[PDB]
Amino acid sequence: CDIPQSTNCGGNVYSNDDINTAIQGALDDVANGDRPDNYPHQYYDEASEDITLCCGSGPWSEFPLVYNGPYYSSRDNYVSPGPDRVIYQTNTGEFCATVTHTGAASYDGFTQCS
Ligand SMILES: Nc1ncnc2c1ncn2[C@@H]1O[C@H](CO)[C@@H](OP(=O)(O)O)[C@H]1O
Ligand SMILES: [Ca+2]
Ligand SMILES: [Ca+2]
Ligand SMILES: [Cl-]
Repeated sequence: CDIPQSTNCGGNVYSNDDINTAIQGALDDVANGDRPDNYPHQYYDEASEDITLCCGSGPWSEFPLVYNGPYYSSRDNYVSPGPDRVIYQTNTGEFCATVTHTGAASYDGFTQCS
């Protein structure tokens, strides 16, 4: 669905530019450091997290939502991912939601940003 003007992720407020930049960076695949699991990562629905997506069907992916993005990595060089994410439909890039680890119900959980 439409990228929102803003979102409040556990206190961090991001713009539509920040959200678009994250998905564009994910699709460009700018995270290439030697984490064995570089971003983007798969996103799965976990009903207990109470997260609603606005895109259609999966598969879904998630990528760090950061200021002055995109988040990126290379050998020996990492932006900090922080707690905040964009979720998008893997096949298309279509925006699904913003989520965060901040304030989540359980360890490693996500909760929906505003
Ligand atoms: N619904 C979900 N909730 C939390 N983590 C999820 C998820 N779907 C996929 N993940 C994955 O689990 C990691 C957290 O332990 C996430 O990594 P990141 O925390 O975003 O670095 C996803 O890889
Ligand atoms: Ca990558
Ligand atoms: Ca859900
Ligand atoms: Cl990475």
